[PDB]
This record gives sequence, C-alpha cells and structure tokens, in this order.
Amino acid sequence: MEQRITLKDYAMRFGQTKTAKDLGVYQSAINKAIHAGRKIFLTINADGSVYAEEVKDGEVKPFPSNKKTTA
Repeated sequence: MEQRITLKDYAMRFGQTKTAKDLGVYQSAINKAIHAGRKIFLTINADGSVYAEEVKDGEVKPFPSNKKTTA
C-alpha cells in the first residue's frame, strides 16, 4: 500500500546517503541495518515523507523510535 518500499531495495533505487538522511540517522547505522540482513519497509507519503516500518519476527518498530518515559 502507498510507497511502502523496503529499507534495502529503496536505498538501491535512490542511494545509501539519501535513505540515511531520510530517516535522520548516521550513515554507518544504515549500512549495518541494511548490509546486515534485516527486513524493514518504509511507507513514503509519495510527497517525500518517510514512515520506517521494521518487522523483526517478534516486534515491529519505526526506528528511530521514541519513548519519553523511563528516560
């Protein structure tokens, strides 16, 4: 649905530095979450937005995720 491209494939169609500056994380944490062997899918509004949707058989998270409670 929508532009739900993967985290890896997506980067291949655009670039590793673009998918990195898109989520707002370091370029290293990218090549590791992608060159490693994960399985995520970002849903882009198509207007250029980004909705990271990771799904690691056990819990799906946005990442970067939020949690202003015990911190």
